[PDB]
Amino acid sequence: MAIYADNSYSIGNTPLVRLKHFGHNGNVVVKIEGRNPSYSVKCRIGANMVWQAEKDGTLTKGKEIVDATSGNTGIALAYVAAARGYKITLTMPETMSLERKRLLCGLGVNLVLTEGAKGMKGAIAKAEEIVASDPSRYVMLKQFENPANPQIHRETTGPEIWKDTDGKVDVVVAGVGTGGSITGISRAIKLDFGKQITSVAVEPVESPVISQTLAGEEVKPGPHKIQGIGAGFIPKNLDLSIIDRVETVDSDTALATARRLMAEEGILAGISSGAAVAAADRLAKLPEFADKLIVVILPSASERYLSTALF
Amino acid sequence: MAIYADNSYSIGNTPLVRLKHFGHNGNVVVKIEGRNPSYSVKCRIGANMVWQAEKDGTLTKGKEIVDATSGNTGIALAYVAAARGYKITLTMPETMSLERKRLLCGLGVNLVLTEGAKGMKGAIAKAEEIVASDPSRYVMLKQFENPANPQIHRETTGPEIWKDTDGKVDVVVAGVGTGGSITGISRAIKLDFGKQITSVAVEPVESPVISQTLAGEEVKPGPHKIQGIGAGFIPKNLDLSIIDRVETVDSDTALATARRLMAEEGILAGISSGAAVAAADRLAKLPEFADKLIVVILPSASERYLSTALF
Amino acid sequence: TFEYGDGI
Amino acid sequence: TFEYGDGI
Repeated sequence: MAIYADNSYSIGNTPLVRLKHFGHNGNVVVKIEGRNPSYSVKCRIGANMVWQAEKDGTLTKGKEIVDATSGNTGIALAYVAAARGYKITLTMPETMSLERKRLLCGLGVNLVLTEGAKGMKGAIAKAEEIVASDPSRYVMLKQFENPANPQIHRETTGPEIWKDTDGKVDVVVAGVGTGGSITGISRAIKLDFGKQITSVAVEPVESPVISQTLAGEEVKPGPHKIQGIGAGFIPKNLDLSIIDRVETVDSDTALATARRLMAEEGILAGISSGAAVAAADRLAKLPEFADKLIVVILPSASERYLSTALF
Repeated sequence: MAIYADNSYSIGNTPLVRLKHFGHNGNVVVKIEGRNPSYSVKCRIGANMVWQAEKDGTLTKGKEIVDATSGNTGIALAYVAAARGYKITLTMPETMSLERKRLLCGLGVNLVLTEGAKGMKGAIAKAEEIVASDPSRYVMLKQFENPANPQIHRETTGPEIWKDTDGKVDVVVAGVGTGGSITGISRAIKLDFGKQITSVAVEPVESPVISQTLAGEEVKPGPHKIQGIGAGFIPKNLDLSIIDRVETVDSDTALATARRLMAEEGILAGISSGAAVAAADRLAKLPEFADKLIVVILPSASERYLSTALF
Repeated sequence: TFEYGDGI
Repeated sequence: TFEYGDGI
């Protein structure tokens, strides 16, 4: 009955755990997306972007996946490519955390390292350059704009939250990288299940481009340490229309918070999980949110961050 | 509805994935115990050993957990101790993989490192020494003999296998460390669900003490690299009576197999997972097992093995 | 640090 | 390597 034909189908069904040392009388609950193949929420879009591209005919046997990503999406696409028998090339600055170069190499990824001083843009340039060499051979999935990103969250992540809270969820707090998570979850709960919850996007105070944009202020991205969020631009897969509130969190507090999750709750989450919880804790301690059930996405697990600043 | 009061309750419900490049016509399916809090099957016994000790009255507020373990059980007990508010001391040789010292330190564990040349026995001596200093303050949970180890597998791991295969499981293949997994799973399926399956214990060819014991030969343990199995003795929590077959696997093949799982199946499993699959593949390719559904326990995830020999 | 899509 | 309960 419940046997997955390959690892890409085993995505999701991640659990909700109530926090004891955050929030007020258990109003803060976390969704542990570290409980996923490849250990992050991105396993969901890794799978669905491939599935959709197959259904569309844009991805077929023989064709190669090419994309730029220096985060969890590369690991997600790698495991999906391996599971379903696609060749994959990932471009990323030559400033990767070796372990990730090995993890990816171990997954069969053709690593193309670009110059670091170029950063992501360097890498995306090389990706598109490689796609240009034979557009018939290479397909780029484009996580920041590919609608299959938020769609998978609308079909799985959102419905899991609804079901596990028995529709009692009042607030969703999620860090924004591509925006896919908050977008899909919000669409699911507000539009499909019809409940007017509060959707809270989280971003680094160091690079608060969503806050600046919505305020009509000058957009000034900046460097930060909250891996997975703060892209420094507004991605196409962030639907600003469903965002009710934006909370900013600083890198040190995000880090301190992730450490508290481990030491105090026995929850092994990544830096961005600490950021999401710090924002949620702030809301949870406002009297306006006292009798509200707040669900916080924890995007990844902490062992992906041994030798960062977390440990 | 489905919100866990703390992380210890979120154990289990791990998925089954069919292998494509092992077995014969999909007869080999794997159970991914890496999809667990603390990323290993031991999260199940970490939780239940604590729960049982609470129910027994042997563990109470104020009392401290003290135990010796240089593997996943320490990480499991650590996250459970953190989740439920217990202090914990773990003893282990001064030959740990730093990251594990940090992971444990991050989890709030009081690390007591012993001399390496003593190995485990050194560490257990120190554990019991510390318990002796105030037996009223310290409780040792004893994974190799604590019946709460196999019991949790009888109540969860076994029933999950039964349910997800719709009772069609014919063979269970599991590496033996404490023996808890194979013991509980076997008891569940054979005694509670009444199906006469084939229970296969797996051990290193380098230290085949179960095979030697059952053959009435001289027991000669040895060193090996398959982390998590091959304790070099027969543990009390291995119920030999339910073991139908014993398969031996060498360290290099276990390693090569784990690498294939990653590269070919997109499954991120640990060294002992490669061992279990290598044994299962051998059985799956015997005509006697051709129309039999073989379920293999994959005890842990591979990122717990970056900088071992796996990568 | 992370800038312009880096680390995602 | 692992011996006598080591690594469990």
